[PDB]
Amino acid sequence: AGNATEVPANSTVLSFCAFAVDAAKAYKDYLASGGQPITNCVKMLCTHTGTGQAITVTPEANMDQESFGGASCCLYCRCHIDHPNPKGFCDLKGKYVQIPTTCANDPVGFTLKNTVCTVCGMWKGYGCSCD
Amino acid sequence: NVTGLFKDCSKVITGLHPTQAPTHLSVDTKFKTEGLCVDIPGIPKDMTYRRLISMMGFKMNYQVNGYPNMFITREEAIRHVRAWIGFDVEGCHATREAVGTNLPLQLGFSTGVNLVAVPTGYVDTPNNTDFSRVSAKPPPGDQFKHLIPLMYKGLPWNVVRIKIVQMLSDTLKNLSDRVVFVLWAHGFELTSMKYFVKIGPERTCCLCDRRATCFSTASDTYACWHHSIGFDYVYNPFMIDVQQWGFTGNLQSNHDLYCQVHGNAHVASCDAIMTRCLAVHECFVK
Ligand SMILES: NC(=O)c1c[nH]c2ccccc12
Ligand SMILES: [Mg+2]
Ligand SMILES: [Mg+2]
Ligand SMILES: [Zn+2]
Ligand SMILES: [Zn+2]
Ligand SMILES: [Zn+2]
Ligand SMILES: [Zn+2]
Repeated sequence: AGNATEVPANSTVLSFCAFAVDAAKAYKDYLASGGQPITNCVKMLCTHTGTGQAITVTPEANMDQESFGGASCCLYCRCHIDHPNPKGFCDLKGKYVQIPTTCANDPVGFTLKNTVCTVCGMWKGYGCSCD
Repeated sequence: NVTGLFKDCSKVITGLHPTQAPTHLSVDTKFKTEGLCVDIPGIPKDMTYRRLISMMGFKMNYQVNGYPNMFITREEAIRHVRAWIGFDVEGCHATREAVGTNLPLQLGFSTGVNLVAVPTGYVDTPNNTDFSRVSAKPPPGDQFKHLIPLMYKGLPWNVVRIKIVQMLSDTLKNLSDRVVFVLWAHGFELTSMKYFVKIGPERTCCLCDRRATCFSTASDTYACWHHSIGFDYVYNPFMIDVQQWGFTGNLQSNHDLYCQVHGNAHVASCDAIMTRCLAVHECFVK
């Protein structure tokens, strides 16, 4: 009874991060010890003519990015654990997240390490037009 | 190839919207094409769902620098016999809004303690995972009849985990710098530990040089068994599954080969006492 959501290639990393006090640090450490990044994300097919903004209602990848379903790039959504936001709610679930193509092999790690500019809506260091 | 870990136990026929699905498998078939997913204009997100996610099937076989192994060898367990605490959990089944997973109901230890929890699960919603009470029932059968009154005597998990830490701390503070949970068929015991265990690198206590055995979500601090009053999580416990030592039949039949004083009173604590007792007889007697 029920429907599977996951593949065996993610069992170890998700189990490790589901028990950690600090899930983000556990994910970083798992990768540094030679572990594979989380796979089975929701990658979208799109026209690559989008705005390039980081977090959007519909896919907005430009030619330097890929678009993914938001929840699938969120470590806290993937491990079904508490979000570190004040009210425990997610900022990626229910949106699409644009990830630079050079980082698209590890969308979960990308969202953990990076920050969205609130002025222009693009990732700091990967599109932000403010600095 | 799929795993049962994080299986969606809801009864909703369809899968999720691409923005809400945690994984490609969980996206509804209607969005899948050309090896990936597409956003379909006019097909909205679901803003009211509650999908129970199964915590059966954890695999703690990672090898990460600075994080200790949870499962230990028989030789290591023998050196830490003073840290042995038998542990068994009797579960109840998800029902009504969900089906296909076991929830902890009666948590039993070789100290003779049984703690009863409210049936609680991990429910995904449009905004987060809600750790919450879920509909449940004991498994059917005369051997599970004793669990019926426990369905309404449970304590919330925030109280149960404080009681587990207090019990372990009182029992072990003068015996060991750690705990070794002695298990028989560990799958559901490991699923139950998700509710009261946290892991990380080896740490020291907030008030001494001893290794940390407890963690507090109140202050994000660590404590040994002496300084853990009020602490809510067991931190970096160790464990061993006795069944993996070459036994063939059930727990009771193997326990009874060496011991006669522990009659089966059919309860989580009794199974926890039998498991520790069998391990002690196998490793230290004759
Ligand atoms: N029939 C199916 O594959 C599914 C229906 N609902 C789901 C939820 C999560 C994963 C898969 C499914
Ligand atoms: Mg068992
Ligand atoms: Mg039992
Ligand atoms: Zn999330
Ligand atoms: Zn900017
Ligand atoms: Zn201490
Ligand atoms: Zn015995």
